[PDB]
Amino acid sequence: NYQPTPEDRFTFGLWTVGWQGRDPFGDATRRALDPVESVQRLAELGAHGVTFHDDDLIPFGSSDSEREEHVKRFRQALDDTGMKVPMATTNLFTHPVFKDGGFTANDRDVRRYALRKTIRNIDLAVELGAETYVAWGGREGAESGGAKDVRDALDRMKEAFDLLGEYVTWQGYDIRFAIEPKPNEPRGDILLPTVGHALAFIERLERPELYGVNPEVGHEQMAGLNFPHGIAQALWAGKLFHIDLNGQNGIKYDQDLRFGAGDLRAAFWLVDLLESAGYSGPRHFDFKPPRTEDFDGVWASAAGCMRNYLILKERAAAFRADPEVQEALRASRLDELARPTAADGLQALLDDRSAFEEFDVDAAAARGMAFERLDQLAMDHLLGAR
Amino acid sequence: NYQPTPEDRFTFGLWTVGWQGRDPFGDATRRALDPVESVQRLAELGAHGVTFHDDDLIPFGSSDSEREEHVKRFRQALDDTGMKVPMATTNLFTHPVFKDGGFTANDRDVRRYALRKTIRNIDLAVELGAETYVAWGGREGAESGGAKDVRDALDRMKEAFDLLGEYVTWQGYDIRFAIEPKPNEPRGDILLPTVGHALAFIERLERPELYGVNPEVGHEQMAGLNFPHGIAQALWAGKLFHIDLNGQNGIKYDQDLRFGAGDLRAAFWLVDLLESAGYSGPRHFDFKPPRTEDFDGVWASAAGCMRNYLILKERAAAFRADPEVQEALRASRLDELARPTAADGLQALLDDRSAFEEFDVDAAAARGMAFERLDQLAMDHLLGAR
Amino acid sequence: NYQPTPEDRFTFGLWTVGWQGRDPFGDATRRALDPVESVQRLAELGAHGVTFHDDDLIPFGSSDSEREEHVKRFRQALDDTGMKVPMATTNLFTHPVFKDGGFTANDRDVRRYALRKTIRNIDLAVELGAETYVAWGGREGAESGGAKDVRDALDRMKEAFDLLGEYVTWQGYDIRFAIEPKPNEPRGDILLPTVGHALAFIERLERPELYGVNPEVGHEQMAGLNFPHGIAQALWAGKLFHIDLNGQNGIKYDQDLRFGAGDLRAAFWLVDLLESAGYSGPRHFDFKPPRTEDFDGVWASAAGCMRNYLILKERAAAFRADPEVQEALRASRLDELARPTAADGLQALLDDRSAFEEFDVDAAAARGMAFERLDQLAMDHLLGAR
Amino acid sequence: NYQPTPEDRFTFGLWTVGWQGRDPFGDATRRALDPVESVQRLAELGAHGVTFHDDDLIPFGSSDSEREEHVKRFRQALDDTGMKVPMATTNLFTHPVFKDGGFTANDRDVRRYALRKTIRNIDLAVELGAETYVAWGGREGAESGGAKDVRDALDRMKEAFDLLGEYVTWQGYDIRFAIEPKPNEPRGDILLPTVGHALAFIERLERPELYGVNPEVGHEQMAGLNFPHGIAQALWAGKLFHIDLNGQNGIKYDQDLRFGAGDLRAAFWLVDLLESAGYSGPRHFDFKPPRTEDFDGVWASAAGCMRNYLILKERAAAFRADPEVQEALRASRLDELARPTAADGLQALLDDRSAFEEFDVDAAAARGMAFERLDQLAMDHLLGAR
Ligand SMILES: [Mn+2]
Ligand SMILES: [Mn+2]
Ligand SMILES: [Mn+2]
Ligand SMILES: [Mn+2]
Ligand SMILES: [Mn+2]
Ligand SMILES: [Mn+2]
Ligand SMILES: [Mn+2]
Ligand SMILES: [Mn+2]
Repeated sequence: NYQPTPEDRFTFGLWTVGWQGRDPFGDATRRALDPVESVQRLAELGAHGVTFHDDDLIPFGSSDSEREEHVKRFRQALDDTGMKVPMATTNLFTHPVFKDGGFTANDRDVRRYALRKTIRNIDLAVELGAETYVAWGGREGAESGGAKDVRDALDRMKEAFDLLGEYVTWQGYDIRFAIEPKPNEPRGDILLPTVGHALAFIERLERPELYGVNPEVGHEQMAGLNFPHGIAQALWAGKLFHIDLNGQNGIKYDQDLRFGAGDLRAAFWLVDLLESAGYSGPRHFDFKPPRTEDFDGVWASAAGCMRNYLILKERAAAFRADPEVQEALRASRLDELARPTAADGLQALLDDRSAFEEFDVDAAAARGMAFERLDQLAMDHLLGAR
Repeated sequence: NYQPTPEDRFTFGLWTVGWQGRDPFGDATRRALDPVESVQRLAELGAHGVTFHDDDLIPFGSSDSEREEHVKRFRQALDDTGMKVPMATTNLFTHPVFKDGGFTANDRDVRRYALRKTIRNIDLAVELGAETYVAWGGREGAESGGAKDVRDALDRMKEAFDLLGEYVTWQGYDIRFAIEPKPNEPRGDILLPTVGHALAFIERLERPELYGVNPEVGHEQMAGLNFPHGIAQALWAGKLFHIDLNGQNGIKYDQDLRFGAGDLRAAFWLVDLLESAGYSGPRHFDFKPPRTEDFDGVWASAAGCMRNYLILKERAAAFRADPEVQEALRASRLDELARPTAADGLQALLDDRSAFEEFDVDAAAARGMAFERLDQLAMDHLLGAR
Repeated sequence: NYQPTPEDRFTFGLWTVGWQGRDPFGDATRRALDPVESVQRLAELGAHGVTFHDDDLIPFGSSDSEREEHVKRFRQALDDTGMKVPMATTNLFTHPVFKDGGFTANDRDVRRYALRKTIRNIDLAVELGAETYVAWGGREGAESGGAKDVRDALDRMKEAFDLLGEYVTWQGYDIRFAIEPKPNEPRGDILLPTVGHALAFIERLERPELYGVNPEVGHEQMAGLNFPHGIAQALWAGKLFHIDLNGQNGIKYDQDLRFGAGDLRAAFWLVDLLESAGYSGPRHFDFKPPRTEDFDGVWASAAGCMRNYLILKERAAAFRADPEVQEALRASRLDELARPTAADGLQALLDDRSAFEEFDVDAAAARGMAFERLDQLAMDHLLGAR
Repeated sequence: NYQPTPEDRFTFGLWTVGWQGRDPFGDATRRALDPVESVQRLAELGAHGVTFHDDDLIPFGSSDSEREEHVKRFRQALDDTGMKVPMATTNLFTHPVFKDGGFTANDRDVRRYALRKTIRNIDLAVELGAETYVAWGGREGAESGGAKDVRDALDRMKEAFDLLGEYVTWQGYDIRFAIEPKPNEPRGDILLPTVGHALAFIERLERPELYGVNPEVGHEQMAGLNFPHGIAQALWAGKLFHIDLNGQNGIKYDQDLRFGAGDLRAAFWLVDLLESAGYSGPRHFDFKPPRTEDFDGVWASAAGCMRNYLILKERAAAFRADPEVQEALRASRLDELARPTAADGLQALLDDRSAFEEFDVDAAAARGMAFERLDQLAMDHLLGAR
């Protein structure tokens, strides 16, 4: 039995199991979910928490009076279930006003509005106890080369994130930003298309310590990149503030399959890296139950996300704890990889004849890496076949 | 006539027109070129310069006595032709000893050797007057998840680049490093797979000011990314120390077509961005004349790289100088994009009712971006159809 | 001036210039277009004709009384403008009932309904003078392996197309079917994903002569395939009954850019092949004016489709008519490619010693193909740079 | 223990466990294997058979005297081990003479030589008891549009295959052809890029019954296609004469990982389809032990191919035999998919009011497909987690 508990820190976005099934070629196949029904259903399945866009919780252009009701109802369901809200985000993509972006709209008045909408939701996020605010610049980019000067757009992107960091430090809020990269869709190309682009951009912000990345499995796999490798770079930089778990079958539209579906082997190595690095953040699922399913299928899909995480975890632990795997890791010299190349300095390296002149290149070349035996042990553990 | 001159700063790698045509399924279709013949042939076509891997100039495991001869012969041809050497690089991929990498080989003795080989070639690079040293970590990565701990590998990557920066500052050399990203091939995944990953990594080096990126058109297009957008981010960060120009038909093996072939529209926007940013570095071609061609085809292919750059340049200039394009850029509000969102500060933004409360979202939403008319003007200029 | 006349046979679907701009992450940015208005506007721009899905013309769940009002209004606009209707299609993707397909829905009663919906629209198509009925099995496929037995689905696919061919021969209708391949979106994988799969399936139908393909530029490029190559195979097989022209930037979601946008080179070679094969069918545009645009941008986008076709046509003709190109085609032995390999028969081939034992493989190997000089001439012509 | 017996019909080409590790950017990492040794080692691991290119067995430009020495030694090893040779193929890609193709070389004398080379090896294939001759047109295609008229090339392709079918029927040989599709590499685009294109082409051959497809996992996945779907279409058409099993991580260069590696889910559904269709052909592995490995890694990699097939086979059987899965297949109406849509005929369909006018579209639309519960059961079985 791989039932999830409140300590496993599994979370879901109101727009994940609430997805109505509208796609580029098809109408809604499910009615809208009450955020309160989702909180209750997720608690029953063993979720720890939910996340939201402003617009998922508060219908766009709500009065301040209605706004309160929606929040108080949500608050009640959280108090009843003990469900947490670790992360919130702004919808800067749905409303037609954002057709050219939020923070990097060519229209300056739209950029100003985008910021006012985000700040309003940061206040709410903090009242609900969220420690991470996500920015997904889903409309930040172009279909055509002349439509967007990317250097001016990155200036506007920087200006926006710095203004938000300023707001957060002036209010003394205890909340950090996580930028969520995506290479394309709904735009022909999106700015900060990958984990790398987003990490590089953060290093140019007034207050870089307030910002990290929220990488999504599917987003990196849409550019054909190794999601585990990107996560490893985000950890190496100390910038993995959040994660979005889902499935994707390689390079095509953003599928948002339940976690474990799509690239199962990458899902294995992902969980192996998160567990072995001791990532303490929430295990957030940003997935869409396919539009073929009714509400029973929606909850089965959500339950599968958590099950597949727990099954993969157990197999990754078994893999790492197996003495035959540890011997195989030494045979492949993963231990030598973890050792400094030249802790003796550069002078000692320049003087060491074993490092160049008297290096036996042919003897080193002939040493097998034994990576195939190691990978078959990983396969045997993943499949439970030893 | 779009003949190239010595001021256009066109350069070529000895391994570009020297490619013998060996591919994964096929033997060499051309004999090896004498580096001296390539220098002479490139000068005739109007090239400004050549670049080299250590191994292109000095056959692997040459005596110091032979090493000199090869260098003196090369030096003579450069002096005769007045051809420059603006960039040099190390071959850390061909020899079987590098089958698991150079700087991030699991084997510590291979990492030490990789560094000694690179340092030796930095000395030569400086003697030949190169101001940029390129690292292409072509063997840095894995085919399988357990073979490479990416965090340990990035530590070894950092250690290597810091040791090289230390060497360069201790010798008082006037040379900068450019890291060349690639997503895959010859490895299943390569570390620092994109411009973004490489920019982020540089920000963690002891001496970040000594390092930039050498992005390649084909490399970013192999991950399905917008090469112009990546170049714009590299410029915004002040990190475009070099560039590799070639062609690629989307997501597949590294084709290295002559510049202008593959994604012609991206080539147009690339030249438009390089020219309008006033990039002053060399226009370096890293391409492979297809293996179908003899030496006449090789030199036609090289000449085409330079021709296509000059033709694209002229069309991009005409595009930017055309009053109808300038009016179309204002209609699409590219000028508003270049204006600060809130130079009035955050307090003024929080107080401005036109930025939220009294913002007419529906009136802003209804404004067409007029991006299609702008893009058809760009198309008309590229095609010379106005 | 690259003006479009009636002889150009340019066509557009109601759903193209009428796309409201709803995508998976955003609401409509434009109000709906009255089909009559679209007919009148497309006539103004120099279109020869329009195409429609049943549901574009007749709102889903219309009374027969309303049905006739919409058809009579449409009929009037066609009469007034002299616009033709060469092609019609069924919407078997939008309504939630089709979430698992039309012809290959797991639910037998949905398959039966899909057929009754299609047959009703075939009657209308013929009344309006259409000679081609298009089937786009957009919902035929799966997100998961257990959901769809592909052999059973192809039996149901075959059954459906044979029943439709039976109906058409019973009514003596003067109308042929064109199957429109697509690899994915909105399904994870779609059945008959390419031109090849659709051609192969047709050869197993009761009446193969009634069926061809309707290939779409963007659809083949979403699988990273060469659209000109696929079109050449469809022509070689005498199966190119229709074509859908648009733009796509490699492997990602279905973009539906205006023709000429995306892969400009492939657009050049496409027009070169259609013109030189004398394809006599309509030049149909299935594109979406991006959601950034208002109605002026919509009509500019449509006008650009036709403009870009006529520019490419002129440059391809100049290419083929240039004596230097014809000499270059002989140098690359395109004329030898057009000659039978062994019109002397198998026995003469087996007996010919110049064909094996007396074949100088090294002398043949050394012959350059001169493909690069030929391709630079094609580039010079496309760009108008000779 | 998932041991491989002779009944498993596991096969491997000489070129698989004998790949020396040369790639576009690196030298050989392993010495050549004597074909005899490979036969002896593959028998030890529980292989049933081997396959070969002419050039793997007989070095190019061998005397007839040497030719017989290599064949007699090979023959002896087969006799000693009882290893079968079910399949043979021609090398029409390695030698520089094939730089523009074999059967569709622009040079007519190269096409003639290609045929004479193939026919010579068909004689050998039959002497060694092969029932399948594979054609991989690896050099059939282009890097540029002007280099190859695809209609002329398909005429030459047809001519070649018809001449070979004529030879085979004249000799009364008991041998069928399997065409092996590949989308690209080593050519920019290859002719017959997918299973669909190859099936469609076969239907235009003089003797279609002599020809089927040899689909490769990695080849279809390089175009981002569903390999199980393509295999199902090949079975539906009765054209699956052979199969090549390996691994591939989505859209990039041809990786040739061991079977099970790359897309593990697709490997599961593939084995599920081969087993449940009762495919009786050999399970042939066309893979490359990565160049990181020595000979122990080579044999581990080969053993892993067979192990991973037998694990998947066991999990697919358990999946299909599980009563909860059979109930879930009925809940998802896979049984309704297997029923004729209208065995009552077109007239009864046209007359049935439950099929249109009396069809409750909203009631049909509301029915969940329960595909997610079915897919989680498939996942649980694959992982051995029930
Ligand atoms: Mn997503
Ligand atoms: Mn997300
Ligand atoms: Mn390259
Ligand atoms: Mn390069
Ligand atoms: Mn489309
Ligand atoms: Mn279409
Ligand atoms: Mn292969
Ligand atoms: Mn193969």
